[PDB]
Amino acid sequence: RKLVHDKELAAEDEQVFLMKQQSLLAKQ
Amino acid sequence: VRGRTGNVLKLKVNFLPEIITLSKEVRNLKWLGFRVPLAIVNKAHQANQLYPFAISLIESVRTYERTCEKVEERNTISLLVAGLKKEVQALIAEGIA
Amino acid sequence: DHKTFSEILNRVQKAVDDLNLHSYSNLPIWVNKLDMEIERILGVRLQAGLRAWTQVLLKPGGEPKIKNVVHELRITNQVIYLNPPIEECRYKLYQEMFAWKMVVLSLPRIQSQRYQVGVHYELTEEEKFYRNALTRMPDGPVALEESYSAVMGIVSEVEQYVKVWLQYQCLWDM
Repeated sequence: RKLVHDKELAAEDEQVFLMKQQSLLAKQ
Repeated sequence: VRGRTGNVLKLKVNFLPEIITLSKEVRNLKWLGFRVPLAIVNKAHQANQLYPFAISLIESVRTYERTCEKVEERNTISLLVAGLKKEVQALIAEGIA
Repeated sequence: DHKTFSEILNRVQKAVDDLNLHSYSNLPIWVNKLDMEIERILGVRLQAGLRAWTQVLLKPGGEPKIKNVVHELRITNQVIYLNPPIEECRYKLYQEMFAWKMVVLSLPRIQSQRYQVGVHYELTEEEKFYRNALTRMPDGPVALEESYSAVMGIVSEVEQYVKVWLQYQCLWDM
């Protein structure tokens, strides 16, 4: 019956989004 | 920011009220008949073309700020809107690219 | 009260169904968190109810009631034995305690699986009812221990009084 394991729906943090954005801005 | 040394990313188009001031000045000079830096006039024409897009970008920044504030409020439900947060993050990454 | 718990649970279930229609993200995780919170709340309520029932044997607390007891006499062939059996009185008290406990612990289980589908009905303890809460009592096993101890004490006292009264079978048997 494969209980749960519904991929654990989540997203990157706002601070994490800002950090990836800062890395992109360095890459910009 | 005040209380947060991390770079508070106010990402947006390279715009300010100075562009609107330039557009108004160009309109006034055209109405009143004056000479001016016509290269600056062409730059003002380009800015007037891009102004609706800049307004949309500012509105998107305001909406993203509102979403961040909503998440900060309902941290008790912050996982529940994780799908919308991920979609917004992906769109923002595409825009930043 | 059982009706009040059912109404609150039904309101929560309608809200959960609406949220599932809302197309939010991490619906299973949110359902798990809501179920855990409901478990904690039901556990506080169950500990309070067990304590209240024990006191009644001796507002969110609750207050159940009690029935009567099987006490009588007979000389049918000259055997003065109380009717129904003392085991009958113990069974009646235990049944009443079980019913009072099940009034709270038998409330409907969390309908977070309504959004789920693909398998059969999984009406185990926590599937059908809130089965696991009786073990999830926040006070610990001490409340159920107090209830069982109170049942044992009432039974022992009843047996002592019955024996003291019924020591006189020899009077009619001599």
